Amino acid sequence: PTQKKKSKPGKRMRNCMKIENDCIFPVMLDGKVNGYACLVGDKVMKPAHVKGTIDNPELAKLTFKKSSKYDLECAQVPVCMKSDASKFTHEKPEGHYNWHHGAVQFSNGRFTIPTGSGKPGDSGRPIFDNTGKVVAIVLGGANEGARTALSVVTWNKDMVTRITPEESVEW
Amino acid sequence: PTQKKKSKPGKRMRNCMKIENDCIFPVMLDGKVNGYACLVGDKVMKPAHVKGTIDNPELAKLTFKKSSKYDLECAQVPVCMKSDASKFTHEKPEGHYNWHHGAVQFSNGRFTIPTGSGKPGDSGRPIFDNTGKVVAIVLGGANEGARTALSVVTWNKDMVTRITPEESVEW
Repeated sequence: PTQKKKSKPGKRMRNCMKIENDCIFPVMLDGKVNGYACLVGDKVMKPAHVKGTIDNPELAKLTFKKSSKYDLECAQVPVCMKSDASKFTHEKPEGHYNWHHGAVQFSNGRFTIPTGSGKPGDSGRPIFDNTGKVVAIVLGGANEGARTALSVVTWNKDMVTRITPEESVEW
Repeated sequence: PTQKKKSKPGKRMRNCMKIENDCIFPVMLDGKVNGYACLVGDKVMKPAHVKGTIDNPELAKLTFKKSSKYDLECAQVPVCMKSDASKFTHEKPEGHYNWHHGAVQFSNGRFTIPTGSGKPGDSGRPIFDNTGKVVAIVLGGANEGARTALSVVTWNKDMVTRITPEESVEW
């Protein structure tokens, strides 16, 4: 083409370029990482497949009010804690292309990655935008032999939590 | 001889430490290491100075039913795990020349090693063969003068409980 300015990166010597979250916290049961937690929205949309493994005991006892008609926990936590985790949600932008892997399409009410990318121990990872807003949580999936369908709880601006496939397993 | 005229070819890392192969796991009682466990037999035989056994957090909670009359434990874990532990016993093969340090001397019908057992937790170290198979558990010892003769409980085909050289010193 013809270029009359340069404003692309191209003057950097940077050690890091890492986007994948590290604002997460592993959560223990029998000394094994049985999931990954973070504190995303105004009332915290996490424990839902990672409520059976607990978080920490001190935390477990305070938080837990739930809607077990959805098998979801919600209840706010201090603003200081949320600052040192993930950020709140209040919308659904489609900036998400990161979760673990390089492309989750949202179409037809299911998040899909290619088949055989999805495997166990990927349960609890958030699907994150570029700003770190979590629009949906991976609870499990099923190999469909073309795609891997992902199971999620959501909380957006239209919600509809527990938007899941009808032949998914909870790993 | 048939096959190679050397045991093994050039490697920078040996599969073994010398001839021993470590696989032992510490077992706690009031914060202190009063033994080691590593699953021997048919219904499991370690405690003789300990109560409670730790080889994995998942296993410990699952296993514990007991017959408190010698301190006998009952339970059997998955076969994958069991292989990696110690081998069963009912019979006496000859090979025992390790329990800790691999130069255990056979003299006067007894196995003795030089001092170096005066630290706690030499009351539940196993006596394993050259490759390994545990017929018996080191219960204690007695100093002959600068050396330690060993007291043992066994479950081979020679029976006898509480083999004393002089007395049985539990550290």
